[PDB]
Amino acid sequence: SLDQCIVNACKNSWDKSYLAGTPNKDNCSGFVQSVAAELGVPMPRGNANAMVDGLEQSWTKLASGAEAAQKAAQGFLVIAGLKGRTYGHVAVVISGPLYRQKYPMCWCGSIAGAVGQSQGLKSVGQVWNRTDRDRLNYYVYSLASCSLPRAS
Repeated sequence: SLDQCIVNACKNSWDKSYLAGTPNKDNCSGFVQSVAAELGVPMPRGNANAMVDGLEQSWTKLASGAEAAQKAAQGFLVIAGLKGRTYGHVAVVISGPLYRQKYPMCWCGSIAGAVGQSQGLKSVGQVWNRTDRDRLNYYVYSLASCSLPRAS
C-alpha cells in the first residue's frame, strides 16, 4: 500500500494539463511531469525523448520490470521509458501483478489515444509494442516520495 501517494498523484494528474491546452491524458511527458510535481520530484524538461535523455543521465536504472514494481511498492517513483525515432513514451510504474510474469502495471497518457493510455489497468507490456516492451528502461528516484502511514 506504500505506493498510494503515487497512485493518488497519477489520479490527480490525469485531468491536469502540464502544457496549457493539452490534457495530460493526451501527453505522456506532461502526465509524468504533473505526477512528479505533486510528489516534489525534480524532472528533466521536454518531451518523452528529452525526459528519457535526462533520466538516463541522472537516475538509477533498475534491472527488470519486476524490480520496478517492487520499488514502486516501497513508495518510490519509477518511470518506464523508451526513446523513439519520432516519438518516445514514458509511464509511471505502480505496484501490482506482472503481466506475463514480466511486465508491471502503469499509469500513462498518450497523444496516440487509448492504446497508449493507462489508468493503472494496462501493463507496460500492453502499452508498448512487443518489439519494444523488452527494451524498456526503468528509472527510479533516489529517495522514496511516499510517506509513513497515518499516525492516527
